[PDB]
Amino acid sequence: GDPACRAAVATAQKIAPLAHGEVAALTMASAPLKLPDLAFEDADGKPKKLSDFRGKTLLVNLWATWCVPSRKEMPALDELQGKLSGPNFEVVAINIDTRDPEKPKTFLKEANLTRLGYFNDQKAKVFQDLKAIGRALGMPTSVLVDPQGCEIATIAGPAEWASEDALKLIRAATG
Amino acid sequence: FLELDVPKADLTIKATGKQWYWSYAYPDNGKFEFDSLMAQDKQPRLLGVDNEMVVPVNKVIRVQVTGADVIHAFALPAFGVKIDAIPGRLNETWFKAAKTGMFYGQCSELSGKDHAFMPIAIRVVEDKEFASWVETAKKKFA
Repeated sequence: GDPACRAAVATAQKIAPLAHGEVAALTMASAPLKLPDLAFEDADGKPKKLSDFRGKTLLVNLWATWCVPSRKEMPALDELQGKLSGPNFEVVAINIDTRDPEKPKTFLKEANLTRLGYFNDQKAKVFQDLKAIGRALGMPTSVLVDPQGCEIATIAGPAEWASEDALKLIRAATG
Repeated sequence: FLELDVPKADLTIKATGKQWYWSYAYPDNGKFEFDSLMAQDKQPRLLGVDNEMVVPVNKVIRVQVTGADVIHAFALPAFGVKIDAIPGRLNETWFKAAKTGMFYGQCSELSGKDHAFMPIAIRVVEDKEFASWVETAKKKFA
């Protein structure tokens, strides 16, 4: 419990009925949880933290080139960014490959995905940080995060993140 | 589920793992069986398989698993399922879906190798939709 995180719980309860179809595996938060302040770099190697994104709802995803389902959903996350990013929402996809810093960028370039930037943690510590709070059982993992850095929902798997189901859920969560 | 109770299945499905796919058999619904392989040329879909493991929502599902060749893990976090499919052995657990839709598995956190990803795809539908799916599956996978 962090009392700042109750509003995130209230959102999760409100949007729970939309967590179905292509996004059925989302598990709504039923207790306030403040996420660890994940540390990662941007495409330029500049240091970033989750808290740098406060003020917006986020979809935080962890992905790696060695995980097939995490590769596969990347174009959905890029399309979701395209449709919904703005003042109130952003997708933050963090690559966690730990060898060959360039293979992930090549993956994105060859898939022609340009809307997600290139957030990365070559230590893959962000995975260990979410695993510690019981929010990373495998790959991919994604977390829907409120403007305060609090958990709305988590999914331990891939999903069609640009489907209508996904879009309706995110819009409900946002604004 | 109350942990202290013995769960009682409304439906049983048998999942057999092999290098590198799952096959599902429905002993209570005519004994048909089918392989579940990673789909392709199903654009503009990005995820999934040709034939999903389909189940009715709000019913107790028993999943019996075995391995054809080597040990494979059958896991689906949203349903609390994490069980090993071991050759020569029939392991079981039970789950119940509370929501309809699609449920896909994960890679383990260990980097793993080389055509070896075996997708798990479970599709949860309502009662009428399940009955209808069964009737069609009886003919299709005979």
